[PDB]
Amino acid sequence: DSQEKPKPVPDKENKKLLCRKCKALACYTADVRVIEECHYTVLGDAFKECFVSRPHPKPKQFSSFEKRAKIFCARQNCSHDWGIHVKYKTFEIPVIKIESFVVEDIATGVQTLYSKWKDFHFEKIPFDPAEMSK
Repeated sequence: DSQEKPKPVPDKENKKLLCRKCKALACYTADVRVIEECHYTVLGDAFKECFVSRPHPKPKQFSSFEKRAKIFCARQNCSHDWGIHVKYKTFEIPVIKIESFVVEDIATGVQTLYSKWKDFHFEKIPFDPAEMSK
């Protein structure tokens, strides 16, 4: 039903991201903001709706941060986990890896999937709480 249409853009110098899973939009670099290059998170319900979070009777795990819930893709695939739900002194947001999704430019369409975070192509940006709420 004429669904093959172009998508809008957030701001200048913006790139789109896909999920290596089924190579489907995951988020946008324009929304992908790192907390002082410590963790990778996105803003907007766009990424909060693209994914999902489940409770489950689980205690906790010993690692950098503390996860009190799991997170998965909202897509049809249920056996496709991206990361988990963690909390930071700053705010409660999920933290994923760099080798979790690909980066497809909207001005090129070239999608790529890194391995290490050291292979970052972004910069440190402060997590605006204004984006969190309405």
